[PDB]
Amino acid sequence: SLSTEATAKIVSEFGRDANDTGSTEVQVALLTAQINHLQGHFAEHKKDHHSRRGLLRMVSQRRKLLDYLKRKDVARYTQLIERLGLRR
Amino acid sequence: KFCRFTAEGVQEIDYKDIATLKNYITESGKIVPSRITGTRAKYQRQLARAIKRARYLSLLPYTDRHQ
Amino acid sequence: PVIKVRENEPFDVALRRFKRSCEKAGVLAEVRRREFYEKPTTERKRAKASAVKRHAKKLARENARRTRLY
Amino acid sequence: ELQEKLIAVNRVSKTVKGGRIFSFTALTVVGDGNGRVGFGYGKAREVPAAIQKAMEKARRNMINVALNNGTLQHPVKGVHTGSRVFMQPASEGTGIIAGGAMRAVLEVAGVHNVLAKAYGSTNPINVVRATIDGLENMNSPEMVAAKRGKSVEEIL
Amino acid sequence: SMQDPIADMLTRIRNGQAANKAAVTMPSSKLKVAIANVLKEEGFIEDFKVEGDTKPELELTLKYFQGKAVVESIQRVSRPGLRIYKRKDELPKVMAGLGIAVVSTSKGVMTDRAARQAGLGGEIICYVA
Amino acid sequence: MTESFAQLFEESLKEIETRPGSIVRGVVVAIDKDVVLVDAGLKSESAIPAEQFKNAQGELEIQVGDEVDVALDAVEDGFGETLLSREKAKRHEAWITLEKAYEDAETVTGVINGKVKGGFTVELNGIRAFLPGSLVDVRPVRDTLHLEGKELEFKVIKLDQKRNNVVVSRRAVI
Amino acid sequence: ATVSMRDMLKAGVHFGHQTRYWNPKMKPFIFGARNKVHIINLEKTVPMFNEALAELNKIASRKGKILFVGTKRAASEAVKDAALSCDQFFVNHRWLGGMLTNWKTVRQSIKRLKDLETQSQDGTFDKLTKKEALMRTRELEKLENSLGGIKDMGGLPDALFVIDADHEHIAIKEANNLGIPVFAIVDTNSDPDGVDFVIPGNDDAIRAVTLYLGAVAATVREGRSQ
RNA sequence: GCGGCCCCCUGGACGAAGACUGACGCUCAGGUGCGAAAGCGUGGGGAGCAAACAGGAUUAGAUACCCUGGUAGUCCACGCCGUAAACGAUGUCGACUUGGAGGUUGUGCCCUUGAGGCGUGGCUUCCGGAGCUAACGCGUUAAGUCGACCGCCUGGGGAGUAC
RNA sequence: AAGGAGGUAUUCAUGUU
Ligand SMILES: [Mg+2]
Ligand SMILES: [Mg+2]
Ligand SMILES: [Mg+2]
Ligand SMILES: [Mg+2]
Ligand SMILES: [Mg+2]
Ligand SMILES: [Mg+2]
Ligand SMILES: [Mg+2]
Ligand SMILES: [Mg+2]
Ligand SMILES: [Mg+2]
Ligand SMILES: [Mg+2]
Ligand SMILES: [Mg+2]
Ligand SMILES: [Mg+2]
Ligand SMILES: [Mg+2]
Repeated sequence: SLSTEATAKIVSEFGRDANDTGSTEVQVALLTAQINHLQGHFAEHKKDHHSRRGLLRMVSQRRKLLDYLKRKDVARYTQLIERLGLRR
Repeated sequence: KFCRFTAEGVQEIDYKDIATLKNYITESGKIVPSRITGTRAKYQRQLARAIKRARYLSLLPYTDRHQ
Repeated sequence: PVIKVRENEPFDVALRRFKRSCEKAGVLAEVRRREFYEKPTTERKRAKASAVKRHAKKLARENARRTRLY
Repeated sequence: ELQEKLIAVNRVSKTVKGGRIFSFTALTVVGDGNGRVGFGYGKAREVPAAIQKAMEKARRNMINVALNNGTLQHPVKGVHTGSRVFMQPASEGTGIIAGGAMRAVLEVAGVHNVLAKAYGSTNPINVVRATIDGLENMNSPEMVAAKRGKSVEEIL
Repeated sequence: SMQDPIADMLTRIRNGQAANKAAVTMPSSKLKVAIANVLKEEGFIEDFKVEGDTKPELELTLKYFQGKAVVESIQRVSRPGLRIYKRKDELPKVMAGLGIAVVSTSKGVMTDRAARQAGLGGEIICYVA
Repeated sequence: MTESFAQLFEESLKEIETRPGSIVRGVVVAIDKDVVLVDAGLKSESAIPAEQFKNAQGELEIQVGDEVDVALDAVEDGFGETLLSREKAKRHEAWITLEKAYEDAETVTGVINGKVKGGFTVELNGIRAFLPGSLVDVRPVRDTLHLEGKELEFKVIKLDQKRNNVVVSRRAVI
Repeated sequence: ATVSMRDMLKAGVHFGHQTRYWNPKMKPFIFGARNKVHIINLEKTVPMFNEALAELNKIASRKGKILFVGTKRAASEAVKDAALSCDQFFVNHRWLGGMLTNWKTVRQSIKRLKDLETQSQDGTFDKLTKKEALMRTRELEKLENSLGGIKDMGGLPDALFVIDADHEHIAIKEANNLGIPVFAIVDTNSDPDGVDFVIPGNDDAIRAVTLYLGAVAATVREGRSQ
């Protein structure tokens, strides 16, 4: 998964204090970081379906979170996806 | 009965501690069952791993025949 | 089973000890079980049936010591 | 005063080494035409003995039905095994509109006007059990008002 | 997922009566409180109360007369998969008036007798016999 | 003054003792040829077989109304019975007597059964001990047959109470 | 007469069965557990015992026949003594499945026993060659042992008082089938469903059964004295 | 479906106390992905086993069971295939309803007196109550009482066949 | 392979061997 230091770094970057770990932007950033991380793994190990399933769960959860954020506050949604560099 | 590991607060069995494993292997060199020894399951699995590692490092015999 | 003949022990006693060592190591059961290939499904089915009947006998005994027959 | 009725008599068999043994079973219903009804099932070697035993058994084990002027208090549903029965109160003069087993049980229990229908299996034994069960699980204004702590006028 | 809290409430009532429980408890809502008030005024439950500031819990103390449960049958009629609305003329008669249907009219929740007297229709929450 | 059963039962619970193996007194309610009804007063007047109350001559010294002492095994058995044993109390008394014999070098007579793990063994009135094989007898003729199974009045050399064994000896007297 | 918490607790009424055999139906009458043994809450025993005693008093005043049923090896002689010295009937050996429901059969057996008794006090055991006479005597002995306490009831009893409801579950079902009220001493491992007058309490100790039978017999004797 | 041991990369579950977001949830036609064994294509590898095949027997016959050999295949890499008594013959999610004996994996307290006692969560096997069921049986892991959505059934055969 | 005993099975020390 993601190391403790990386998680704390992302929380500091995206949350409005050290202790806000549940906010939607923080969750999406953590999911995006992990998803980008695993691309090397699934570029070398191409028959690891049991892990690719967890990867797809991560992608889908990020989709649901982005949809909620977009429908709840468009400004945060645009800022977040522009910072993270995600299409739609 | 009397799983001898829980009563002594054993955290991990050591493949280096041969004498203990010598108590839990039979004469032929096979692992004695937990149903015989009264060992708890978790320590039984640890014991099996440790005995296999000791066999690999030639501190215990796979069988009696080879040596 | 590597039996050493001890001093003053007769041959009958040595042979009895060797027989008991072999029976305790269970060599012949292993050989008879490895004489022919048995499918994984057959192995699993036999194991499950043995467990079921052993458990049933234990439960029957426990019930018997609860209900008198006379 | 007890009206009695035989609903069905069947010839059952029991294969033995020496051959078949045929015995006769009789289902009967008895009632006082004024709110009490029971059913009995009797088994014998012959029809007269079977009906006699069933009549005695039904004369015992009667139960009480809360009848309102020869009609039911309210629609009732009953079920026993694969037989489901629906009974509805009807205005005076319609008579008893029901199938054979329900017809017998209601006529002997004293219901004079009722709309009925059996769904599922119409096997007489289970139909009789279901309709008797439905007639028993029927509550009248007196008992419902007593149970809910109200007056009958309060319940209307 | 819990998608019919009213049906859950009726189910708890039914199961508590079948299990001879003195009282049953459930999460509270104002619709549940209205239904419990209707049941109490019609004499189907012995009492209700609400305990809690932020997460209210509705407690109903159930009623038994001759050992037997008072509520003989209670079935949700309008449900999320099929809402039922009835004009004042077509309001149902449960057990030919011996029981009561809980109807949600435009002036609050009431029995079918009260709605028919007030000349109102509405949604049919449940039947109670 | 509705004295609560809670506090009354608490008084009762401090009045008695309830643990497996505990040596507890009892009142002998009735005596029969087959069993003896005793009452320690827990859940049921238990019954104990007759031979547990018989001496070497097989005599029932116990009478009705006597207060005896038996070891409760279980307060209940699934059959609504308190289970009591007199032989357990006998073993308790015998081991306390062996303790006193160790203290006072009292010569107790018991059958030195035969060879033990570390020598010979002895058994006396429900107790068991071991004596080193070098201590077979005082005048050790080449015949060891009379060393096992016969009466010896020995003093308790030691006792490993946890092991349920003692150490007998051909002591100064023997 | 009157029993009290002190006497009940002295006799050992409060000890029920182990916790692994209890009845959830019996849960309400259970106080707590101590060393894996249930403790029966005597605060419920005392008023229930008194109400059952009052109803038995009323039936005895209304000349009701009382059937004392207790068939454990621990209460046979106690129940025989209580029903003898209370002018009522008893069963203290195996309960014959169908004593009440198959009364007709029981009554025919009663008649057979009475005929054997007439043969006994008639000089009949003389023409037979001493071995048919011995067989007849032994048959009379067995019939007396089996139906000794119920050879005068004549018809069905008006109430049953049963020790160890679970051991006598058949009698309870017969009484409920025939509409005969049942007053039952119920342990913690028994079902109080078929009982009409529950008296929670230990049903295994001779002291407790002696207490119950003495109180019930005193109440019945006083009710018939009237 | 997964079984020696070790390393590297990696998915999920559960518990303790606390903080955070604030309904973000459930189901899902079409769609996509994974999917035992056999099988197919290309390239290796091939000890044992072994369809087909060869021979020897048994039998009235023996295109089989048995014996002696034995090729594809089983193994690896990359693709295809898309089915099984793929079964708990029991769609997914949520709430409520008496108990007992265990197994495994966490965690709290009391004297841990010494492998103890008293709790509290996860998963899991058996027995059994009410209830349900045509019955067999299921029974807090329901086939009980209900709510949401999705898949199917409409006599046997012809037929899961033809087009 | 046959027969007996104990149990759901061992605590029964170590020592001895
Ligand atoms: Mg995670
Ligand atoms: Mg019948
Ligand atoms: Mg049909
Ligand atoms: Mg699809
Ligand atoms: Mg393949
Ligand atoms: Mg290939
Ligand atoms: Mg090839
Ligand atoms: Mg071949
Ligand atoms: Mg298929
Ligand atoms: Mg299928
Ligand atoms: Mg899904
Ligand atoms: Mg079951
Ligand atoms: Mg096709």
